[PDB]
Amino acid sequence: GIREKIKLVSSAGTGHFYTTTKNKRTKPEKLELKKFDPVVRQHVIYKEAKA
Amino acid sequence: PKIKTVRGAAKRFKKTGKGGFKHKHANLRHILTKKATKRKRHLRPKAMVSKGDLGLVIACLPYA
Amino acid sequence: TRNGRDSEAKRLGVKRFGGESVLAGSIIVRQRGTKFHAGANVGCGRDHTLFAKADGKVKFEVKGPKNRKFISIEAE
Amino acid sequence: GFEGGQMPLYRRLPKFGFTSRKAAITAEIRLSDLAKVEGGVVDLNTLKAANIIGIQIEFAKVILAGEVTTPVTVRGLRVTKGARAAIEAAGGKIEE
RNA sequence: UUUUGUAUAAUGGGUCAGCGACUUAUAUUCUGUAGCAAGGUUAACCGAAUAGGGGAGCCGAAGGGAAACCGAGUCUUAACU
RNA sequence: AGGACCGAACCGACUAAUGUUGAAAAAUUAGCGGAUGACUUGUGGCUGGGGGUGAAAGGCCAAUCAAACCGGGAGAUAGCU
RNA sequence: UGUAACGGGGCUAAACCAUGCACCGAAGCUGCGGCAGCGACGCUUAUGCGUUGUUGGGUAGGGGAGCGUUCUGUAAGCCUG
RNA sequence: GUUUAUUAAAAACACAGCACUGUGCAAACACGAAAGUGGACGUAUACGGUGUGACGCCUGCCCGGUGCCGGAAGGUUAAU
RNA sequence: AAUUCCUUGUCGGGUAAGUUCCGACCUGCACGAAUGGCGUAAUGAUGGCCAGGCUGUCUCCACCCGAGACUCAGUGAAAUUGAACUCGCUGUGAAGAUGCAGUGUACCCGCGGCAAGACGGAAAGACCCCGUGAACCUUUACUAUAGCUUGACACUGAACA
RNA sequence: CUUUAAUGUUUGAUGUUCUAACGUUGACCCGUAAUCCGGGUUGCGGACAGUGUCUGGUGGGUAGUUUGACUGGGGCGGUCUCCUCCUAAAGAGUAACGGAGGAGCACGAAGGUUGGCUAAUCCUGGUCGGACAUCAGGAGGUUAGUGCAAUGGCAUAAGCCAGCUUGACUGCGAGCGUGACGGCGCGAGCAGGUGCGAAAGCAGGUCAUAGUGAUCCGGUGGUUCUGAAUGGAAGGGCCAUC
Ligand SMILES: [Mg+2]
Ligand SMILES: [Mg+2]
Ligand SMILES: [Mg+2]
Ligand SMILES: [Mg+2]
Ligand SMILES: [Mg+2]
Ligand SMILES: [Mg+2]
Ligand SMILES: [Mg+2]
Ligand SMILES: [Mg+2]
Ligand SMILES: [Mg+2]
Ligand SMILES: [Mg+2]
Ligand SMILES: [Mg+2]
Ligand SMILES: [Mg+2]
Ligand SMILES: [Mg+2]
Ligand SMILES: [Mg+2]
Ligand SMILES: [Mg+2]
Ligand SMILES: [Mg+2]
Ligand SMILES: [Mg+2]
Ligand SMILES: [Mg+2]
Ligand SMILES: [Mg+2]
Ligand SMILES: [Mg+2]
Ligand SMILES: [Mg+2]
Ligand SMILES: [Mg+2]
Ligand SMILES: [Mg+2]
Ligand SMILES: [Mg+2]
Ligand SMILES: [Mg+2]
Ligand SMILES: [Mg+2]
Ligand SMILES: [Mg+2]
Ligand SMILES: [Mg+2]
Ligand SMILES: [Mg+2]
Ligand SMILES: [Mg+2]
Ligand SMILES: [Mg+2]
Ligand SMILES: [Mg+2]
Ligand SMILES: [Mg+2]
Ligand SMILES: [Mg+2]
Ligand SMILES: [Mg+2]
Ligand SMILES: [Mg+2]
Ligand SMILES: [Mg+2]
Ligand SMILES: [Mg+2]
Ligand SMILES: [Mg+2]
Ligand SMILES: [Mg+2]
Repeated sequence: GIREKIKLVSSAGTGHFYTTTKNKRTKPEKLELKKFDPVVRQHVIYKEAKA
Repeated sequence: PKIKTVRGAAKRFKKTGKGGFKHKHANLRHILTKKATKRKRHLRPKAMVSKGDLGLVIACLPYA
Repeated sequence: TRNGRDSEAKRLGVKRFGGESVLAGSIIVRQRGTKFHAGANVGCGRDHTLFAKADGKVKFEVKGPKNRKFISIEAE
Repeated sequence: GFEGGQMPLYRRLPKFGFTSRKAAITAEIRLSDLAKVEGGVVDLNTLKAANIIGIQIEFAKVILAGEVTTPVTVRGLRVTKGARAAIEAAGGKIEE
């Protein structure tokens, strides 16, 4: 409900992604969060993208 | 004539060693972002058909 | 405007009573708030379910200055 | 399968899998089968003649089933760790 | 007969005689029973024809896995307490 | 002269009674309208079933027409009795 | 519609309270005899029989055991002018 | 005049009369996979459709919606 | 008002008395101009109203004449029907009883008559509901389609600008 | 080459003509003592019209079907999923077109952790200031507060700040709860990697309970799977996801 689904993508080469939502209006910039990439088995920066 | 297999059943159940049937869990097809990772984790593995349902499945897979 | 609605009963309540012997993990109470609080060898989950952290016998007690209800588990 | 109108179990739940065309031309051989071939040499050909595997079979694995009481030779067949020991305990030879 | 319930003023039958309704085929499972038994059994056909021949097949003695595959283990998982 | 008047034959069918297991699956009796006209009647022909024909009522199409009749699909289907 | 607001007759208790002891009263209990199911045990086990507890209202329905009809074999047998 | 043969004969249908409107003839329109045919051996003072219903006095306002007639510039637009 | 709900509107006429009829009013619940308005002589087995005559339509029925009905002879059906030794009352009761209870009454059988009951006969209710029944019918419901219409190619060529 | 004309040239567009396809329901001859048909001639039209295949529109003209259930008959009205309280008879559960209400979201902080804090309301005093703003004292004691409905909770705060952060982790999971099933839920603990803290320790979202949609078909990314002679590829499976 106005809250859009986005995917956070692994900054390593893997194509691993977490999925979440965003109020794309009030918080229009790209969400960037450290999370665990299970393919390299290490925590890596993840950066917002479209779904 | 030969009984005809209910084919969508046969595309959803497989018979196991002691005579049961294995099947894939419901609820892991789409609308995923909202579902807890735990719930989806526990739906990945296959499961056994419950007792109440064996009559139905067996009726549908006479050649299993 | 107009009535006619209700929700499913959540089947809450005490699941193992005083003395019942349980293996760890067994839910002892389903509750909304902490009517019973978790005591020794008892855990409290996110919906305030109290559960066993050890094999033993369920033990209800009342402790402390607020006379709160506590559940613990005695080794048997 | 009809359940009164409710979305039935064979629809309720999702489909899975694919069928391997290779599994169907791939067969398993028991140790109890090794003596049943006229000649003490086990190939696909040996086994087909003794009517132990089907004609259209292209691959086979000897499994640890039954026992083996005769030195036997196997060839072009996969052998499980156990089966290899049982054949060899009885003097057999496993050649590719 | 149907029914919560029918002396019911609820249904059917004026009476007799004869006819009148869970069958059959092929599959499939379970029980009983008979054979044989880690085996069991043949189909079409052949035929000296209910014999005998015929073992193409089918079921079973091995499972796990979506599959490759592995195998008394396999899958899961980088790995499993 | 008149889809003119009165009135039999002819054609029709407004009332009433009778009849209603009838004399009759639509009539009888007394009365009633038209009666040279968009009249009436004989023989024979044509129009065929989602089709005909209809001064139109869903009327008529061989005593049952909001889709004729016979045979067929045919043991339609019947969670009803 | 007719006594019709004890079922009736009738009753001053044959009504009401209270006490008491009698008796009637059922397919309930007991008695005599009998059958079956299920047990057990036995005189003695070829599974029957024998003793002996106990059970035996029943719809939908499940289970068991049977009678009897027509037809094949037994049967060129057996009964039958 | 007509009508529901057989529960409705009327205020229903028809009707002359009126209007709208289509039709230039190989007409429109109808029956027909077609050929063929009615229309008509007719030709806009004719033919079809539709609504009104002798006659007398009359028939006002609305084109926004629906329908039809007309339009060619743009926008949108099929096979290709 | 073939239209007016309220409504027997109101007023006037007729009548001894008129929810209708005639005439008016306008407050048209909800007339209105060819899905025609208003009128109209004549016409009509057409609707409403009124009056002369008329009479058994009625007060209120009498008598008579014929055909039946009844008796005798001949022929000789029908619907229906579980079986009947087939009464009344009050009550009971699948809730409206010849059949149960209690009571009252009643000697056996016909014949002519009536229709209160047998929830009398007759047709597996037409109203009402249900069925994931049926059929026609309507439409700016859905999907298709004849038709009508649009254009691309094909049958379909040449020449000059 | 810079430009520019015109002849001469390819295919379109647009015309204007022609005739030889096609039309002729004009006239004529013949088959023929024939208002058919055919062939001939002739005029009239002419690449049009018309027909075939393809295609847009139109199409109740025709056709096949759909058009819900609950319901103190039906219709109208209302209602259909989910959460909370009551009815509910002190475990669970429990009906009604019973009685009240509320959801179909929100938050990258309003999540994690460490450190810290404690409301509401009244009296008295106080510039503008008021019945009520901000300041102070006292009383009070959670009557506050919780992103929101109700109930249950909450000071050890779950209520209010701040710093550092991404555990709103990936793989699993003893053992439980609740369900006809599909499913839903709670869960210590294990592995890997992580945040906060000196540390013991906490963290697998939010005080909990609503905030939702099975299957199929199909999109996107990944992939030691599969790859119809063979190597590839397409399609398929597998993980994620829409
Ligand atoms: Mg998926
Ligand atoms: Mg449904
Ligand atoms: Mg073989
Ligand atoms: Mg009843
Ligand atoms: Mg019953
Ligand atoms: Mg009866
Ligand atoms: Mg009867
Ligand atoms: Mg005349
Ligand atoms: Mg007459
Ligand atoms: Mg006359
Ligand atoms: Mg005739
Ligand atoms: Mg058929
Ligand atoms: Mg039938
Ligand atoms: Mg008395
Ligand atoms: Mg006494
Ligand atoms: Mg006795
Ligand atoms: Mg007894
Ligand atoms: Mg008639
Ligand atoms: Mg009549
Ligand atoms: Mg008219
Ligand atoms: Mg006008
Ligand atoms: Mg236009
Ligand atoms: Mg008047
Ligand atoms: Mg007349
Ligand atoms: Mg006589
Ligand atoms: Mg009776
Ligand atoms: Mg009757
Ligand atoms: Mg009926
Ligand atoms: Mg009926
Ligand atoms: Mg063209
Ligand atoms: Mg239709
Ligand atoms: Mg309903
Ligand atoms: Mg409770
Ligand atoms: Mg209780
Ligand atoms: Mg703290
Ligand atoms: Mg103050
Ligand atoms: Mg540290
Ligand atoms: Mg919070
Ligand atoms: Mg290929
Ligand atoms: Mg290949």
